[PDB]
Amino acid sequence: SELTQDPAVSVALGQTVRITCQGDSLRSYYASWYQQKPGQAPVLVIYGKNNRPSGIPDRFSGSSSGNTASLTITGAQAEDEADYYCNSRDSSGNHVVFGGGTKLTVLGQPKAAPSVTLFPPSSEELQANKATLVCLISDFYPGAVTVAWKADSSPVKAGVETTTPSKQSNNKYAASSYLSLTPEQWKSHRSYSCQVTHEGSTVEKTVAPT
Amino acid sequence: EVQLVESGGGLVKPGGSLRLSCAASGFTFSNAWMSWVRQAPGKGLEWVGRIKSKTDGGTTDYAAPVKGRFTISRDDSKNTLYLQMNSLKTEDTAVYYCTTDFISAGPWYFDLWGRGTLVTVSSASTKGPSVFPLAPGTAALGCLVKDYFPEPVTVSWNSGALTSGVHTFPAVLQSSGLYSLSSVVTVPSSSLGTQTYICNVNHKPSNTKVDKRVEPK
Amino acid sequence: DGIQDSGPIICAGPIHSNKSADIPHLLGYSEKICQIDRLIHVSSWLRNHSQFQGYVGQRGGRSQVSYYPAENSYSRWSGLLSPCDADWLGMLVVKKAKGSDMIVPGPSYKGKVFFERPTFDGYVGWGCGSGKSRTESGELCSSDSGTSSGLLPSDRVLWIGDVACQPMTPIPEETFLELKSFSQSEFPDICKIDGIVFNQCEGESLPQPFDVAWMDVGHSHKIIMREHKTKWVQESSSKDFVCYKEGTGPCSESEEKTCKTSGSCRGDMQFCKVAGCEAKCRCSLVHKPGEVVVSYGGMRVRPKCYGFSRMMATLEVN
Ligand SMILES: *[C@@H]1O[C@H](CO)[C@@H](O[C@@H]2O[C@H](CO)[C@@H](O[C@H]3O[C@H](CO)[C@@H](O)[C@H](O)[C@@H]3O)[C@H](O)[C@H]2NC(C)=O)[C@H](O)[C@H]1NC(C)=O
Ligand SMILES: *[C@@H]1O[C@H](CO)[C@@H](O[C@@H]2O[C@H](CO)[C@@H](O)[C@H](O)[C@H]2NC(C)=O)[C@H](O)[C@H]1NC(C)=O
Repeated sequence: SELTQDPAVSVALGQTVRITCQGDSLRSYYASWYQQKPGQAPVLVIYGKNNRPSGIPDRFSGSSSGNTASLTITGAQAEDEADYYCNSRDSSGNHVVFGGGTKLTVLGQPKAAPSVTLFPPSSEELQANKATLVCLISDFYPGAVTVAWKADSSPVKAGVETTTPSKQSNNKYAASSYLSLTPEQWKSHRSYSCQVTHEGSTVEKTVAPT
Repeated sequence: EVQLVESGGGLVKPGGSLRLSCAASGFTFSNAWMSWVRQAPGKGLEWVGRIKSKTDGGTTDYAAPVKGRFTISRDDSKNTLYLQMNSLKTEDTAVYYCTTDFISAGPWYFDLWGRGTLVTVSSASTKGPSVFPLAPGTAALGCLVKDYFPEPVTVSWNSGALTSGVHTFPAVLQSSGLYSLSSVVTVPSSSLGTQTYICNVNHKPSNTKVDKRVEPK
Repeated sequence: DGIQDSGPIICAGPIHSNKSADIPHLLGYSEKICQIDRLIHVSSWLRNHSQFQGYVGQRGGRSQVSYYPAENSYSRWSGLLSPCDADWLGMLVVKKAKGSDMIVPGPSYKGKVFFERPTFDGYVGWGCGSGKSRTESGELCSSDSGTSSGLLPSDRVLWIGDVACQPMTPIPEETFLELKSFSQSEFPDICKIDGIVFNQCEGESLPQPFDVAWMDVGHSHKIIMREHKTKWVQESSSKDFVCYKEGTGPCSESEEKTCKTSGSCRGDMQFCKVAGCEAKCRCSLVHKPGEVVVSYGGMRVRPKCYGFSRMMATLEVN
């Protein structure tokens, strides 16, 4: 039988949030709780009646009541932004059931501007009759950027693919954009630039065939 | 030193077969219940099944969506858990984790996880990548790994000696359906030519291995 | 007092360092309650009866013990005593399991180092030696690498049932016999509970799990009940207060005797009202709904333990 969680919940930096899991198994049996950050394996944080694995600070705590189990996080930090799963056994004891997950957003994080890096078409790649502009964008928050590309100062709208921002180990974001050109248009212009706007402010960098 | 390592992940055709294994170390594997837990891209954790220790009957249990096509087994003599996957569907595309209860004893208290192995069920073909050098108070240099499928590509620097300043970015999924990623290591502009940096690219799905050297051009 | 408590009665969970440390005998009431908080009584039980080395309750203490069922009322008040607690205070004995003591289905036993349950005629505890823990069925102790430190978390301890134990008002034998008869009339098809004759039968089925309310009033076995009323009386006697020398821990026996008999110490509002007041030692109310008084079969008694828990029963065969 199933564990129901809310899909999403927010908390202000330093404040307390409580994530609840509901299911009939929880009347007899304890839940356990997992924190999963993107690109990482789940980490167990609470099990049984409020037991913490070693290395889990007591800011995470567990409770149960009736057919509900709850995970409570005091003094929320940016490092707590994660998906939180509850689990338990089913009625028979022959299976393990996970809740659907709750995405925890932590509000009030400090805004950071993006450090931008631009690489030109590698010379080995120019032996292969292809050219790709490699614009890396790192260390920004929040994780939402717009990218624009320039052939001298003209809007380059074909052959560009940007990633969705992803969270780094330092709880800031990273992204890339790639403009691909035939080595003609790389040399048909003296000036290329990748122009990155983050919260109304645009950082820019430029490379040249020189 | 207590750890679980999954392997066997890769690209498989729809309807195909694939065996995952999980290698355990640092503890008495025979005493452990071993579970598989998977996560399709962007979705929730889903328990696949488990095999109990012989002490508790060594029996198996499976989630309903994989019953009949998936079989779990263990070889205690080689410290290894297995997941035989048959009749694979595209929604079986997931990262697969093996896990156990090591210190938090109890059938569903998973405190020990492997890092997971990606299984891609798709009609597309594996493609190995083109690897290109990227040349420069501080200095920015790296490799750009172009046009591969599927994930992942592991990038190291100087066989793993150059461990700091390294920023391997997440890959872009091009409209072509192929992936590309760049890895950049910050070094001083300052031993530019005195020291060699070689980036080691590895694409296990295509058995590609490319060590490529950096210099200022 | 009456307010539900999420924490220890007096002492924060133990951070042991030496698995070979001695378990001192402490004479003071609050000293004993501090040990109860830290699960030092369950550790002592396991050393004596299972040749276990070290402790259970490392870092977590008594308020991180596991219960079956997980939905448990009396654990919400830290001051209500469990059977193991009452054992440490000398009010009852949690006995070592014999092979004939039936292990009830339902609890999740895998990995536990200790568990206990009330039985029809007492309280039984099951332990494991060093480096071992219970199998899924609870029947054996198998080798377990996770226990190597001998400083084990509270989750390795399982207490079965919703149970509160307290100083009782002893009753005459004739009162027990009348209670027993009313109990027999409410469960007339039951033959044996936990291997003890309850009703005379010729045929009987095999033992099956059996969830029941019960009270322990002394004498030869428990009184199981269906229709009964309970009421909680708040009491303020000396067992209702604990005494802490803040900085050091629980007050010593002689310091506690002085505060509770001579009115020369500090404490909360109720302790000053009943005992009198003036660093120093301070005494305050423990958290519980009070003492449980049970109405059953026309009588009213104050039992030693009351609760709802799982036993093994056999039914009559026609
Ligand atoms: C595990 O075994 C322990 C003994 O090996 C036992 O400790 C003993 O407990 C008794 C009863 O509480 C104490 O008895 C007497 O202690 C003082 C004398 O020093 C008297 O003033 C008291 O009235 C009491 O009669 C023993 O002192 C104590 N022995 C030691 C060495 O500490 C534990 O109680 C046993 N564990 C369990 C769970 O029963
Ligand atoms: C753990 O504690 C015990 C007892 O508190 C220590 O054993 C004592 O060791 C000293 C000298 O090392 C002896 O004088 C005592 O007679 C011993 N007592 C007992 C009961 O054995 C033990 O050394 C401690 N271990 C540590 C601190 O690592």
